[PDB]
Amino acid sequence: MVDAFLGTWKLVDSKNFDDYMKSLGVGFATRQVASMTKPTTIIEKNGDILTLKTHSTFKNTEISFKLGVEFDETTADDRKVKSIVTLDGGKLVHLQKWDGQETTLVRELIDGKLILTLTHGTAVCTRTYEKEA
Ligand SMILES: CCCCCCCCCCCCCCCCCCC(=O)O
Repeated sequence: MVDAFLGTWKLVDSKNFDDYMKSLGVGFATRQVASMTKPTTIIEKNGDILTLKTHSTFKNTEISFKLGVEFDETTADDRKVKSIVTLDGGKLVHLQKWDGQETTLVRELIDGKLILTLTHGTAVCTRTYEKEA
């Protein structure tokens, strides 16, 4: 059910990422480098387990999870969160919870592009990834 999300994806558009990072309390120097970074996201499955890698010249992350099962995560900005990823309306919805705060990372496919929408507080960031062969 997750299969069209699988593969290697490269960042090709970013809107409001600084707003999102600011909302999370990321410092100006980190936001500055991040605003010029173009990550590669790799999504793989092995049975029920998904692994999502995010690689860049600045920071790298990797998570593994089962859909619908909570997991601990330490984010790129060093938040220790409780996470769950589900399919909802054909979108891959990742919810992170910490200190009573929530942020969502929603992925959807539009015309073969991967659109990642990041919401925290009032900040809404939209990042577009295109598929590597
Ligand atoms: C780890 C790969 C590099 C992520 C970009 C540069 C580093 C940002 C650090 C500070 C904000 C981190 C916010 C949470 C993760 C955003 C994930 C956004 C995406 O997958 O496109």
